[PDB]
Amino acid sequence: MERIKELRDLMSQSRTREILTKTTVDHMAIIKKYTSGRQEKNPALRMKWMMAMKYPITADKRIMEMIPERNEQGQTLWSKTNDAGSDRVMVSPLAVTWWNRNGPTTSAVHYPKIYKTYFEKVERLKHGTFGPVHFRNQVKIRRRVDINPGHADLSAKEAQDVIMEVVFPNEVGARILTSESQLTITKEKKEELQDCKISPLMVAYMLERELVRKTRFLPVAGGTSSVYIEVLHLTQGTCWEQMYTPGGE
Amino acid sequence: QVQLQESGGGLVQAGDSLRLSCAASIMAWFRQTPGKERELVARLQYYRDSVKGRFTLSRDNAKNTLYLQMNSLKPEDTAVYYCAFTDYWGQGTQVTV
Amino acid sequence: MDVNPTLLFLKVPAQNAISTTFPYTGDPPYSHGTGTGYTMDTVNRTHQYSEKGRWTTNTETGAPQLNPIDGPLPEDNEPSGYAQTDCVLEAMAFLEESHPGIFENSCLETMEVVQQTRVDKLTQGRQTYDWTLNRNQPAATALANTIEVFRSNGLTANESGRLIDFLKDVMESMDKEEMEITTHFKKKQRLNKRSYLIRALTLNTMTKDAERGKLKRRAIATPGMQIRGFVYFVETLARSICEKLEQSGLPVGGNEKKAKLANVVRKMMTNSQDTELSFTITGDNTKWNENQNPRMFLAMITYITRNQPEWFRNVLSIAPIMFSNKMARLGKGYMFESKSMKLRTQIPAEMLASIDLKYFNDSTRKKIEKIRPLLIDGTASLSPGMMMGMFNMLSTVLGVSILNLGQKRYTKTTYWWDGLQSSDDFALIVNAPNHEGIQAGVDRFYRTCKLLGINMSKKKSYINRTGTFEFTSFFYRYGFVANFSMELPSFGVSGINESADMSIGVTVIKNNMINNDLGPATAQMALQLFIKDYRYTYRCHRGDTQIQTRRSFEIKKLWEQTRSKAGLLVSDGGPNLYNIRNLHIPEVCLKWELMDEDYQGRLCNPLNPFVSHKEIESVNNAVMMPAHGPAKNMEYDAVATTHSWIPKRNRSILNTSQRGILEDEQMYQKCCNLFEKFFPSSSYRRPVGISSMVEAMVSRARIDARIDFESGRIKKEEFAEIMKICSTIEELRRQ
Amino acid sequence: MEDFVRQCFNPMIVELAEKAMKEYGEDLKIETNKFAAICTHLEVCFMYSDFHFINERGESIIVESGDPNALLKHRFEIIEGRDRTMAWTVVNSICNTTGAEKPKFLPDLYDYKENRFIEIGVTRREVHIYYLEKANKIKSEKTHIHIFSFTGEEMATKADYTLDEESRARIKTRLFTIRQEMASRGLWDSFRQSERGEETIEERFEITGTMRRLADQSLPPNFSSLENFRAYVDGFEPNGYIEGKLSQMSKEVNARIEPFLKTTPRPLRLPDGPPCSQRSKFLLMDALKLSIEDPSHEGEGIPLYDAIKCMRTFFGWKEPNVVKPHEKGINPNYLLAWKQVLAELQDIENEEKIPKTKNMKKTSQLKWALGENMAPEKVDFDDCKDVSDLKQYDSDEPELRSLASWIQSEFNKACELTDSSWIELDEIGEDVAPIEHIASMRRNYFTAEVSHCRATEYIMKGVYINTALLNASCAAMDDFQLIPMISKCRTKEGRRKTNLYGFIIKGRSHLRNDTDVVNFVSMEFSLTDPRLEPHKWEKYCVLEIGDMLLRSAIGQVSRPMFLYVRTNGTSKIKMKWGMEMRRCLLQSLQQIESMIEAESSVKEKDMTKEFFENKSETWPIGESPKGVEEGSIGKVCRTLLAKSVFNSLYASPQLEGFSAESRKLLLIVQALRDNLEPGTFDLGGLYEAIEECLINDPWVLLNASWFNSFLTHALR
RNA sequence: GGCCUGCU
RNA sequence: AGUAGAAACAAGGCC
Repeated sequence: MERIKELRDLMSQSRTREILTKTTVDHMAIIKKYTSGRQEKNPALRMKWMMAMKYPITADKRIMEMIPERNEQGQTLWSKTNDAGSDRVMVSPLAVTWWNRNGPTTSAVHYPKIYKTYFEKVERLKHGTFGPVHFRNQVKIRRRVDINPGHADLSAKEAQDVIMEVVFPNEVGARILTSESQLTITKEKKEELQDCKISPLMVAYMLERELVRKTRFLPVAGGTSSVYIEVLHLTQGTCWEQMYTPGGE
Repeated sequence: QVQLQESGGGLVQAGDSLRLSCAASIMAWFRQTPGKERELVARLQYYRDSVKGRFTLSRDNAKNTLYLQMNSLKPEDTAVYYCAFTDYWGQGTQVTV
Repeated sequence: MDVNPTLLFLKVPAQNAISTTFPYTGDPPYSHGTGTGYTMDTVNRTHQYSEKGRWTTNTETGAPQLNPIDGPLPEDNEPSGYAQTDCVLEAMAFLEESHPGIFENSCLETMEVVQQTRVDKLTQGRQTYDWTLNRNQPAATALANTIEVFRSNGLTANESGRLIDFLKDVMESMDKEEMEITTHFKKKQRLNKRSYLIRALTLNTMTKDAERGKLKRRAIATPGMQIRGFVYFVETLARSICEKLEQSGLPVGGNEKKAKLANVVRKMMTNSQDTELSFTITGDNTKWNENQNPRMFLAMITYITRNQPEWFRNVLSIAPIMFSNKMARLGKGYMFESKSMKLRTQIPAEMLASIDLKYFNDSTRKKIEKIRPLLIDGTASLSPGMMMGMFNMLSTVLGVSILNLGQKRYTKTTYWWDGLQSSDDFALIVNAPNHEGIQAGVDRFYRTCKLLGINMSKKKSYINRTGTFEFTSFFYRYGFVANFSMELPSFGVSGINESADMSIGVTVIKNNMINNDLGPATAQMALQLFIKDYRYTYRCHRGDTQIQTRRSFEIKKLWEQTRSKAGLLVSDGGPNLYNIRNLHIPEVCLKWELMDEDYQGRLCNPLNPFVSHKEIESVNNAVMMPAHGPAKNMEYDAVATTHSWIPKRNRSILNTSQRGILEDEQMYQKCCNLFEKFFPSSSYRRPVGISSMVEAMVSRARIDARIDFESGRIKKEEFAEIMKICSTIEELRRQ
Repeated sequence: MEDFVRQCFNPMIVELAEKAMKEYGEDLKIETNKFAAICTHLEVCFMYSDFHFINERGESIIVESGDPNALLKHRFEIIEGRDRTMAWTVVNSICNTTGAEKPKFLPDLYDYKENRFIEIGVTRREVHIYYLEKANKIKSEKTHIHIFSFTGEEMATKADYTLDEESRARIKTRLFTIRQEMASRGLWDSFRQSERGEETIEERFEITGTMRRLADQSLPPNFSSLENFRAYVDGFEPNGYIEGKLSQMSKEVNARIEPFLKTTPRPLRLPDGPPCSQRSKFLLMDALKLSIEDPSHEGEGIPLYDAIKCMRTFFGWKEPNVVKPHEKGINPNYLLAWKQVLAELQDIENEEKIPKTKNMKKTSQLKWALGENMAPEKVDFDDCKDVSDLKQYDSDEPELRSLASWIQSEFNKACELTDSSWIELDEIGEDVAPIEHIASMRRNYFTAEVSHCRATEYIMKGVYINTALLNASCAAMDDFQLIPMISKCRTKEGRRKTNLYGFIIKGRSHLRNDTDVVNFVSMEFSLTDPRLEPHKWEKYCVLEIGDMLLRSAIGQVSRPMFLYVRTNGTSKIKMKWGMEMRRCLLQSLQQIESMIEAESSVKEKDMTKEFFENKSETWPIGESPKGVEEGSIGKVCRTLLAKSVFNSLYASPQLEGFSAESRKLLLIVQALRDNLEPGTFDLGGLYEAIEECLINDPWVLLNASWFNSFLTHALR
């Protein structure tokens, strides 16, 4: 109901009507990236400079109807002045902390299921067992190794169709996945995330990260396993070796 | 080319009846007078309001022939009556009430 | 006793303590005003290194151009751009012979990419010179403006959605009598053929800031949008070629560079017997970009693309053809001050052609006098050579050809050489039975380099025995030695957001521990200092302290409200649980089991009004410009929390005549959000097609209402309401 | 033939078919019979779908015209007439909502009763072959297929015909209308067989017009056209052309190697001129501290109250008077500013609660001291052209200045120990791995070594001052603000303490660019008389403000106590980089830990404890008139920390240039000392490159002097 | 005096 | 004055 209604409201005004009519689907990306905002050259300097202002961050308009304009002593939490090239409003950082102490609460039980990679890292490290540190010269030789320890033996494009069919089943188009490994992955990640309401985009991004294999060139000495490379900073050094066995093994 | 032959018409009394037919070697009847325009009679059943209940259009599909029954004719129905189909028209016949 | 750190080198070798010689703890030099002086100096220097060439006047642009190719051979060691066509063609032929099938294959993959590439690939670029407004703007904005102008002028082949079609339209625009542009102060202005040619062939010049390692500032250039597609295709070909060359090091990272350097030094020295001596030259090329003539790149590519479809050759040749006629905008201008009347003034650079020379000092006066003959419509012709490393990969190809030309099969002498080339820098390992052989080999290498328009900087180069050398701030001494002073500037808060900054800092510490041999205790100290700076920057202190800030009240009440305070994030005033073992874990997941369910739910709430995600590309990618290197992007692990807000924008557009761009931004974003709600996959996979917005949106409204009734909330009343509302918007689009 | 589609069919269908024509990219002028055939297919699709509605039952309601109501459901909903992307969108949506099977090709319609697809195709050939043809094209299909053909016959599997027969009579009447209308037209010479499935195209990228002429002007000097040059390139083969030009090229083009021996390198020449002055934003060696011995932590507390309490701890105030003038400014303004600061400090002391941040009055005194309303007003060139004085901004090499001995002593005392701990580090996760324990022990050793160091005190001073200045500039852009220089330490006894060096008055700070300058005036207490090294205080104004009595065995000194007052400035970049001075600790201690690890790779054991306690090994860390002096590892730590701190304090382009061009020569000298037969092509050029970076910066000149001393001691 | 902006 | 260094800041524009 609503969606077509703001569609009609947009088409009511002449300029947006022209934009909707003359613009083709292919140009979607271009106009979406059409912005006057330059990409910052020195982000640290301005982040240290903007945070000294009042209302340094930006938030959706809806914040004006969930968080009061001021806190107990009267420190303002949000302003009604919109951003430069968006309908979002500039708000103070307190509106963040406020949201974490009296804002609406939900059931975050499914975030562990979504962010599978990070929670698997945490579980692997929690059950790890350290050993003695041995001091001897390490011959670090540079090798190509896979960093992602949960890659399902799929490439970027190869798993992209799987991700769409898992999250966006209707926009798949011609592709119907042939490999049965992809079939089982789709089934599992479909039944697992059937009602998760985090965001389609973040779900797709994390599925891409988990399933897609990624490789990088690093100086290693021993190890060479996927689980042993994520902790390469902790097990191998310039003149010391720290024996380690992740919780998985 | 497919063409239509009107039959029927002639001079007829006020309150009297006529039978028109149209043979074809959606289908219709139409009429026209001096002083006005090409005037809608009937389609096949759909009619114009001025003509309802008085005139009954019907067809045969077997011998390719449509029929207009006109009952309770009035002076204002004096016209040339034409048939047509869906693009083509007949030559028309004159009905004088 | 007087303390002197440098004396420490008397006991510790120079490379083992080279980090001490990198003052990367202070503010790097910045430029303050116009870069016009540097642009003029660079143009004059590029034109006078090729003075002995031949002059001509282009019949299209009417600008004077200098061709030094096949010019007189140099008779001095000064920089020279007199490259010889036959010599470079022979070098490329030998490169092909030593690597058969390189050019044909690379051309095949490049042909595939060119004929399947899309227009949107041009949006994935940093600032570009929009000619519609004569100023630098984001790549997407400039592309959109150029497409709009083309469509308004009648060039609508780009509607096919293909980059090749966009380039076809671009070339067709060159043969138009009169184009039309828009200006706000809206006014429609007409550009004739020559003016549009110069606007499409021109470059925008700026001054490079944050450049560490030299006393003087330099100038850099940014091209337009008409020429970026050809550049993209040419660089794709060059990258595909260099990926097949082990002597190149430009298309790889740092660790790969080190590995290849070690391999080449071991190969050269190990194969050398006791009788052969080995010497390493740590060479830098003076005026690398100013001495590379685009015509020679045209020759190299046309030799590479031999026996290929003529359309491929044409599309790959268009780029150097435009660079050979490239023009450069002088710059921002010049600012004058009058102390007697106590005022200041800013004259644009376009007045340099006619403005009197009474206001300029002797140096600038002479520079303007020398560059004036080349001024055409406020821009100077820069045919002789490249401006700033636009063809990095082709230059690397030429250098690799030079390196391979001494494989001992072409030297025809006892001496021989090899090494690694990365544009403007090289390491050359030369072996020969005696010092005379080494001298002859280096002399011939230098001479051959001078025949290709490449000069070796004698002041910044030195030769020693193999085993010790330098390459792009990587010091090799019987094995590469860590520096850690190049990455020091990256140890602070990045400046993206709270969660992003935390993750980026911990990940940078981890990486520099893995690669740059950062010590454990040093890493712990870095973690402590980073946490301190992070808390002091975001006003998020431990919460149990009495440090009054603008955010210390809400943080303190959250602290007193929470029961398990060990689960609070550092952003919310909680303790830091990070350590050397936890540097690869996001903060949210490390504290997940310690958070109270109420705070956990409030933090990671999808309905939060702060989190905003635009595209799959910008989810967890942060662009950090590294010190002493080109802009780079990093993947940082982070969980989407309420702290993932995006900061405020500039907001200074409101005082400029270009104020309508914000309204267009808002309307485009509203339409894009509506489309995304209609097409959820709009962000992850960019939609493709040739239909218009409203068609897809209305038709999908039809179908989705239908099916969501066939099972879902909709009802007949609502379904029919949607159907007739779709009809209403249909008839509205009719009129 | 196109005249037929001009005449008969309605607009809607003709433009739908035209967009379907554009879909796959073939042109309509070459073959139009496909257009007519597929538009008739689309027409039968409509005429079969429309006029067919359903209500809550099955048994479709058929109405010749949809009446106004919610009962406008369509019996058959069309697939084709849409783009491929949307056709597959509808296919997938139907499959996911109907739970049916996804076909591999494009259907034409969907129906509810039987909950499935219809692929309508009316071909010229008779049905009973085309049906099974398209059937074997589609794999294992449950979608029912139904086709007509011009003769008037119908067929389907299951003997199934899904709706009314009068509609099918409609279809075949339409069909024979088409047929015996082409009869009037006469198209069957090709109508039955006009499409054979042609798909081929050649990509054409032709250079022509102006862009061709440009190609003719981008060739070597003796070429006339791109065609000729490409022909020459294709016909070119290597025939020893590099050798010919190498032989013909002049022999003066050479890269002769000049041997580098012990007697080759000469000392770097230093510039001569007036002595070098002080550039720091605060006093480093001559600072004085007023303290309270409070238990508050670094950030804990309120600045103004702490400053006032510290200042009340000192007795002996005198009416201030000029001792050493600025020599270029108006010292009475500095005097009046100091008295104003004192008066307003008392004014705060009187009132109820000390404000967290105070704003000062904008008197003419600080208007001059902060440089207010001195920027020339910006105007247009067309209005100021006849002014003779109008010229460029002064752009020349900075003034030349010779090194002085004060920077050496300042660095010497910047590496000395202190009676306080100036670093209070944060918390870290409790160490769980043995390597973490080793790291923590190492870190504790270095903290014990460097905390009691003047370099750490300077780090904290700079960080706090720059943080406060940046925050005040960003918050109070317009109005002058008072900020007391505060630094909190911990005594040997363990009691925490605060220290007040002085005050900073920040001025207007409307900073837009990263290079825009915010001016402030800094006042700092000290005891060092400025009458002994005046050249070091060229830009300072120094007053006499009191007398101090520090307990000494010589009765009690009762020394004078002066106030160094000056006008200084910074910028956003400088403030940001000065507030990250803590990474000097990193740099230094990373270097020391690299030393320790490198040495411990030799002996298979951690070597930190004996390095820090036994102090047997020592490194050359300075030279005394007797000779080179070596110190323990802790002294090396402090020396490197001081070097990094001074790099961060006296940063400048000169420093970067000298560092690079002297690291080059250092590497060459190291190669010489390693017996690696180093050689150079132009050493004079390198020397000139190094010597051009030494202009007036005290730090870079001191570094150059150190480099000369290192060369003198090396090369032996 | 009143109001706008701080990478456009 | 001061910062800074091959050109700039020491507020800008709009009424």
